[PDB]
Amino acid sequence: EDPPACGSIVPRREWRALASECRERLTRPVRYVVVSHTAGSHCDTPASCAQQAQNVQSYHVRNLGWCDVGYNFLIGEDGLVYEGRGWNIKGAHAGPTWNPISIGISFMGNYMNRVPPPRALRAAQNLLACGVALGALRSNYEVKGHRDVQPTLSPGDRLYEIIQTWSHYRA
Amino acid sequence: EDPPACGSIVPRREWRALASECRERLTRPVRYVVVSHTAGSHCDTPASCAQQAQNVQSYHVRNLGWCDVGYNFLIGEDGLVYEGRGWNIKGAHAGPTWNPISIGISFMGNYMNRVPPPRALRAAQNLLACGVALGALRSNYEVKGHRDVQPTLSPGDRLYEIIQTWSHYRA
Amino acid sequence: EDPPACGSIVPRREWRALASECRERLTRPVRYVVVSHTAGSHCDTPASCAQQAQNVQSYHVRNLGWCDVGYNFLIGEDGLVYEGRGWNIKGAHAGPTWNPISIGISFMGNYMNRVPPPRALRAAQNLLACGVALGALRSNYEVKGHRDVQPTLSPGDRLYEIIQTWSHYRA
Amino acid sequence: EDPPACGSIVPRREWRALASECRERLTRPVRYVVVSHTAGSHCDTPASCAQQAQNVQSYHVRNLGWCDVGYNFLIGEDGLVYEGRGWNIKGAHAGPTWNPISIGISFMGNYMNRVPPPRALRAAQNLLACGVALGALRSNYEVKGHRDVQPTLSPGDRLYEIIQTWSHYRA
Ligand SMILES: CC(=O)N[C@@H]1[C@@H](O)[C@H](O[C@@H]2O[C@H](CO)[C@@H](O[C@@H]3O[C@H](CO)[C@@H](O)[C@H](O)[C@H]3NC(C)=O)[C@H](O)[C@H]2NC(C)=O)[C@@H](CO)O[C@H]1O
Repeated sequence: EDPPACGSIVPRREWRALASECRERLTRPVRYVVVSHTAGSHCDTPASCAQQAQNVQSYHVRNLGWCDVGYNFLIGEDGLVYEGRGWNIKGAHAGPTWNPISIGISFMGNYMNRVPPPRALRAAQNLLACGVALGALRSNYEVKGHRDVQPTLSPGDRLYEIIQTWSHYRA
Repeated sequence: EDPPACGSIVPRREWRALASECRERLTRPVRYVVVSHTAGSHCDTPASCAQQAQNVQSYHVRNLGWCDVGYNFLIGEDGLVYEGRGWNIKGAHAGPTWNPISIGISFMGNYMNRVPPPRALRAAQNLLACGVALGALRSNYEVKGHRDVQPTLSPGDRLYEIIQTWSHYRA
Repeated sequence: EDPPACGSIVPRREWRALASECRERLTRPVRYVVVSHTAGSHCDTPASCAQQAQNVQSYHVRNLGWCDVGYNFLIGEDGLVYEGRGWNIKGAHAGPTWNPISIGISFMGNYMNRVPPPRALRAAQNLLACGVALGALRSNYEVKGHRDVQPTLSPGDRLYEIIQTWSHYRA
Repeated sequence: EDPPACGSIVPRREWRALASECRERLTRPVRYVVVSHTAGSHCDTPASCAQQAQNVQSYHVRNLGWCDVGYNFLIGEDGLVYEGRGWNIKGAHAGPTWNPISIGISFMGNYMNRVPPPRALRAAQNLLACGVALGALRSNYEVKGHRDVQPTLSPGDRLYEIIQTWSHYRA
């Protein structure tokens, strides 16, 4: 297996995820990381956030027909990172141009009129940091916002502002 | 001189901790980690676990007259690591012959008849990987139960038999 | 993909190896590889080398009471590789710290004053490429000399000199 | 349980040992003694031997990151006995199974080709009677050679040849 490490990720089974059915693999090492917000309900507790990860994947699978939840990872306001498709399966979160080359991470909540908690922001930079040590993320990765790659109000005005402060951020 | 990738930790200020007055330092890199429990109330949300961290620091400072919360780090059932004395300052968890040469991390609860949740064990484990990365812990660090070094039930029968299965455990 | 394409290993039965009794397992992909030497005599032909794998095993099972020969794999100077405990079973070749997290491979002979023949060094390097192909070793695994983790002269001055050269050597 | 001032053992401070960090205890009376050699360069003076004792500890502590030199006592060709981990701390000389139930004395030098001088042999035997008088060793203790418990050339051929004759040896 993988003795409980990296960025404290809540595994798929722990948030009661329907089994993935995706097979498109992503080209390690990855250059881009796109940050989006789900624009759904936000939660703060491990209990409420697992239920939300479940709810997001369910909308992507039962309704949109996708092979699994779109994002490679979801960040809850509880400060935990939720495993979506992982570092190896091409996501689906920023269109055909970016899905095969960037890793998508999504903040659960609407951040148009709100900001995620520091802990959520920590879990997120931390998550990327742990990407690098695995080979999934190339040490000198670039971070784009959803707006920057596709006409979307995502990840929200207030969260978008913060994303720009980040070091690895490109234009 | 390696200061990158590693874990997220709720910092002192975020859990509204009274300032530390401790000043004696540990010698890097530390060889031992001693795991304990607080035999106190458990908490399963970021807000409830901050209150709890606070109640532990409180009792150690206001009642036992220590310079700060006794432990170097505490773990919450919410899956987050709470900062205590940190990697560099000598804790006050395991007696006078062990405090000078070890990091003491304590799970917040009474583990005698319950096990902490996977997210807790996961956080505790990343934390240790981090200490190694930062160079605060020897690469071949050794994990010990509180009871292995002091006469006590800490960290509780259940959590005790769990940590015995840890890669770094050495009776 | 690229169908396996590795493995010219003389199996247990081919060298007559007493049945193994060991049951404890390694978890793949393994990260470390420890190179040792038998310090005993060498062999330079198939029945000759097959004779030693049997002696070496006899010494570990009969004289020390172990469940099987210590190494995961032995390297004869006939240029063949001999199945030891293999890729999945915990060896006994480099102490309680490294045995559970490494594959021990030992050159049959004593390389303090001499080197193993090119054939032998190829058999060894090729064996490792194989381990990676099978997912039994981390693509970025590390090669340590026995003396780098245990107090011994193993694997002999000259051979130690050679492995320090290997791509995956990390002292 | 009488005196005496048995054994003229050179204390750690006198050969300038680095502070030990070991804390695991041996339970007295210890039933076994394991004889090894350091397989290295030898010394025939109180001056060079104190130096060799230093080197050996340096290897175990700086290269191998151990809590102290591995043996409980070291015997020099100068006819003296250097304190290692002493009678009460569990050594790191012959593996997980024998370390907790034995005392490991080691002769400084390589004895595959030479026998150690009578005064080294005298130091060793007296060391052992001493352990019995203090009650650290059972009066009926058994002497095993290093190669009899772990795969190794240690204690070297000629010396292995000698300890096999000893009153307290046991197959
Ligand atoms: C994975 C997923 O389904 N995510 C959904 C979120 O993307 C969605 O946020 C809203 O997405 C829509 C686009 O699908 C954004 O709308 C577009 O905005 C542009 C201008 O920026 C406009 O020109 C488009 O016409 C408009 N299209 C639509 C349908 O509105 C919208 O601005 C995003 N709003 C926010 C707050 O992110 C949320 C909305 O609840 O649902 C997710 O499932």
